[PDB]
Amino acid sequence: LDPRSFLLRNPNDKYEPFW
Amino acid sequence: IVEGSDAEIGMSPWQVMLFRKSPQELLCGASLISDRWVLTAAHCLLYPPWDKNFTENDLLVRIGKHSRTRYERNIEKISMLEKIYIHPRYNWRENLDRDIALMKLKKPVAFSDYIHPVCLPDRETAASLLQAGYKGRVTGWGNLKEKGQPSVLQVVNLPIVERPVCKDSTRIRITDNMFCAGYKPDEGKRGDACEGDSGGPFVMKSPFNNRWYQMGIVSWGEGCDRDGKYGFYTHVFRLKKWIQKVI
Amino acid sequence: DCGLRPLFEKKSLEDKTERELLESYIDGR
Repeated sequence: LDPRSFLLRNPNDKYEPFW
Repeated sequence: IVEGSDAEIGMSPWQVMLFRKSPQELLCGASLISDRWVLTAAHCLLYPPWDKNFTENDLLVRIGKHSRTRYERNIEKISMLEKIYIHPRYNWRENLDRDIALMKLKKPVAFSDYIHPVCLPDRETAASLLQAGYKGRVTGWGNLKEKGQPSVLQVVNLPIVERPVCKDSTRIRITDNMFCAGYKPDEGKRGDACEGDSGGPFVMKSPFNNRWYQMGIVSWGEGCDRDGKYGFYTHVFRLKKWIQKVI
Repeated sequence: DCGLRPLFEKKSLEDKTERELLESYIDGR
């Protein structure tokens, strides 16, 4: 959970940024 | 930084750039707290779920910069880290709790007009300034949104927000080693740190001795400058015993 | 001599927004 990501509620994960 | 401004020359002489040796590239921000040490967010050096785990050598520290890109020939200074110390209880598993790290620069960092350390708070200084409404200042060569990335150091002043508001702005578990900042929805203005600004200092000027103190470290957010959201910072004063200790 | 900027505090020069900073601790207007 960096500045550029989003919310964790139902979906327990995330992906890294780009560009 | 979002909705900021271009820094003035020598406005943030403690600002440090974490630079990727290869591919050469801007990693994060940092701050000079002595003539051999640098402060930053642990997750700039260690984030496993994204397989980031930089070593002393994949790194380079650039001090006295203004231009994000250019090699500022006779004003900037570059150094190599002699070692990295991550907080032993840094939680990259739950929510970036105790997001801190030092870097014993290997060679001294002789100061000058653009290179000068920031002060670390004392229990009383922290006591009187870390109040909701009191403004702080964040700098970094971060993203100008969610020319997307600036050419010269960006700066913005943001009020401290009360813990309850901070907690019900997200579903992540906020700890005592964090605090959030930014303007409210209605306030009628914005600004925020963004990607690339991480490890950057959040400072305040003490009205008592007229000195600048580093109150926090840019840690994380949820988007950049979205209404009803705030930026989260490592609480430097609560982690101070750990700092004295490794020093 | 930490937190004292050679180009601003040390020469008694104020930056263009440290003024919107100092005014928050006491509350302006």
